[PDB]
Amino acid sequence: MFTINAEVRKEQGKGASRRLRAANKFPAIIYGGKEAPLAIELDHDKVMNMQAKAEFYSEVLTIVVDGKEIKVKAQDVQRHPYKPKLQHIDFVRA
Amino acid sequence: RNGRDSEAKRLGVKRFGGESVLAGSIIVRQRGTKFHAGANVGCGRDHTLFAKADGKVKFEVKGPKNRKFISIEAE
Amino acid sequence: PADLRIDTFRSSGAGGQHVNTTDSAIRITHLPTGIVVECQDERSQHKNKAKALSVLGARIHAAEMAKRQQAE
Amino acid sequence: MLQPKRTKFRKMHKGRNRGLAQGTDVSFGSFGLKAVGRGRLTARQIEAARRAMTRAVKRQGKIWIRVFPDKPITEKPLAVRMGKGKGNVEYWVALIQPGKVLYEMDGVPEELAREAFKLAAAKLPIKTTFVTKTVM
RNA sequence: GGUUCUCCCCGAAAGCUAUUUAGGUAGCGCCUCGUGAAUUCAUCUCCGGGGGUAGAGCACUGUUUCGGCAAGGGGGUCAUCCCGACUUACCAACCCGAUGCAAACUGCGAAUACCGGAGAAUGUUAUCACGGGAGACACACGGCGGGUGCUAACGUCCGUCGUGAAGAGGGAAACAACCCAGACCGCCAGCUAAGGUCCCAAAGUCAUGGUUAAGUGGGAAACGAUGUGGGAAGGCCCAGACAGCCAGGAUGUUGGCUUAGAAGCAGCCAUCAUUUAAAGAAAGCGUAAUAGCUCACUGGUCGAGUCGGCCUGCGCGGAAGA
RNA sequence: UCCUCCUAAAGAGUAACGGAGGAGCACGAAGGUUGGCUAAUCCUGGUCGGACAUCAGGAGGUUAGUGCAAUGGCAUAAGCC
RNA sequence: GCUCAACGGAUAAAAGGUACUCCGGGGAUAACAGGCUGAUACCGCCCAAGAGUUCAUAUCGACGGCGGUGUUUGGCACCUCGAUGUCGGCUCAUCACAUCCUGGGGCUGAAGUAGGUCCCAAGGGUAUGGCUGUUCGCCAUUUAAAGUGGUACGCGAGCUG
RNA sequence: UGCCUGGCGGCCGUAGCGCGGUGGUCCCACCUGACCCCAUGCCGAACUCAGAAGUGAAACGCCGUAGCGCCGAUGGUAGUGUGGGGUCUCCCCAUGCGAGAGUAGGGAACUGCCAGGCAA
Repeated sequence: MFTINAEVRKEQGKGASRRLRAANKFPAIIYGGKEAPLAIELDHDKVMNMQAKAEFYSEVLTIVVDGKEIKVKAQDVQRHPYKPKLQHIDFVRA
Repeated sequence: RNGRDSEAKRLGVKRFGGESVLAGSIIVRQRGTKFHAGANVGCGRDHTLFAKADGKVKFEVKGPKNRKFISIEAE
Repeated sequence: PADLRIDTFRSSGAGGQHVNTTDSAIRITHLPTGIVVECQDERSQHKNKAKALSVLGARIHAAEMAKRQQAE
Repeated sequence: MLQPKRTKFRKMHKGRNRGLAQGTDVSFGSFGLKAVGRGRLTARQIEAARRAMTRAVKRQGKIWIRVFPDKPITEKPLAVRMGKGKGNVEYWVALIQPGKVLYEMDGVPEELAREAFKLAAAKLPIKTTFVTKTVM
């Protein structure tokens, strides 16, 4: 049931990124070493209400971008300092 | 009790990269030896790297221990 | 310092305009014992309060020792 | 009172307090108190806070104090004119940037630990909160 | 202290250095006038450069928390000659793994600033040198970086810029120093900046969707709460919940305090076992203690949404002067 | 008065009765040159010898040394003979 | 040949008192008073170990925290040095409310009387003496109570000294 | 030219340590001898000379191994120039510049000029 619907980021940069986080959309990345690194924007609430389970940091996740059923694993995640929110997740493409 | 201090003695670089200097112009008033003499420059007693000839000043980072050299590209 | 009735007033003595309008004299009254210590030496109240606490120290400490000494 | 034994220099500059924190994740126990606000924990405040947590659990648990003062804050003596040199060292403080984990325990039930930090939090100046161990 | 007629042009500084010097004066920076000179000089784009600050980090200088390993140190059991026999509810360096902190720490390192070179546009040579004439060397506040001070002061001391000084005009009721903006003169003409458009007072009782009940807006915090709106998620749930209303809520067990005592009840232990639609050897009151009365939990009943957290907009109390 | 660091905002400069330390000399070799060489601190073994002389080996890597304070520098040694 | 170290060195050569004072100047620079601030002072508030036989919150409240007032001592020198006369008493006042009495309520470790504490309340009232220059305070004796403060720590073109 | 070896460099940890294996006809190292040219603050250990019967252990060079060191994106975050705003002891917005640390991963070098050996 770990299917995340997300899109492709078109505007990168600190300005662009912070503007997104203030609209319940946080940026994430996908790198696996055998493809081009893909800049992905996910929905905040769904992922926040998903990471609470242990299965999120170990299992093979299925991020859906443009129809593609890519199988990734969550490697690193940068949390917000004090507010219980997220800022960036490092999805290692496995 | 404190308040004693010495009048600063104007250290640092005097002619930066790309400068065209004449023979004898002081390039760096180095206290230690942070910059080592490369080509066409001499190291004075105050470790003052001065232009032994004239031309164009060019910095380098060669040497087996990564130490900055100051050599002059002859015109 | 929770039962120490501390008062302050215009110090009585020589000086000038300063001494007429300066609460530079302190009195420490200790409620459990009922001992009084007046002091007006320095200009600053705090320098004066320093001497005040010092003398009151001696007082209660020494009286309690004398009490035990006499009782023994 | 958690004072640095044998410091390098007696007195040091005031200095500003900006940016965010570093010790963000619960890294020793299972429950931690992270400070949200910004400010400065004086030495005796930590000691006071430590006693509060200890009696909350009565005996058990392992309390880890994450922060340590190390910065001397001086004070000028009462009724003294400006200048004349810097004041004497009085009490030690710890700059707490927003998002810094202060204390963290382990070996107690979650609910009982929730009781523990509220006693401590009242005895600290800056606004705090409660955070659990992140799997990461 | 005072220094008397008019217009036109340009226009400072309150800084450094030294001074029996600190309210004075001299040199230089800044001002003016004159002469003479090079795309000299300024902005931007590109290129060549060095830096070690903000940040970050802990190999170093120091500092610090916990865990593992662990010489030596402490109390003891002994040959109370020892050699070094045996333990230990202990402390603990060097090491190894993990987390922090620094103006006088740096294996890293920006943005700007600064120096040079090249190339366009623009600027009544704005630059430099020489000579005539000065004034000034008490600065003030605001923004940003800082020492000091209590991260107090319309405080003080520097750096950098802005305005005031030496600048009126409009706004912030009034208000040098804040915002907007540089008055050559006249005009009963027009468009705008800041800030405003119910009325004093010029201009929308304008249009659209929401929020607040307190005159908030129109002074302030820790902390407190079924104030109220929005969002996401979770628990239980017409195999009938939540709240009321009917019963039980006990048996071994005054369970072993130090058998005088805390009988589910102070500093005492452990969290037993039956009956089951159900009941904790427990949440309070009361007794030396009991007695006594409740709640958890559990059945019938009426019968539908209810409960507690989390993210946040706007409020309320916390709030007492002459 | 003079010197070093910091405050000092990464060129230079920059104040306070701001935070920390020094100097008013030394040397005929401690200068010049040529040639040569290398530390500290621990461990193991070893006569008196011991935590701590000298000897041999090892780990170590400039934590040393620099006539004197601090910073920068130094094995091409500026350190040692 | 110079600790000419007050180190750009006035002389080769020099210490103090002035309340007997005098002159030129300064609010550039102090003391009284005002302003900014609130370290200190005073008052309120949060948490709760614990005391209170039992019981944290009748009443107190450790280790700690956040505030309010501008009454104390101070900080800073912004106004005045071609003058702003200051202590205390006397006389006369006036306001604020953190209330001393009187009035109305809560709780109580409130039987009753008499009290502890908190809330609302500023209409009125709120001593006489001995001592000291006294403010303050102690003491005597009252009273329903002998309030705490602002007002140039009210008030000298009204007084006293 | 191909493979080894020696010298002198460029560049300077992706080029350095550790573990295991391997090379002697040449080359190199250890070695044999030492009265004399020389040398030991004692000693042919080191330096130097006259040689080379022996060995490839050590040393050196090469090959493999990633266990350390090192290198290192993309994205995000810290900071910040300039212009605005606020609950303005601090942060946010527009906009340009944009790290450190960490993650994927890279990686046990490359190469120049001469002189010999051995083949081609």
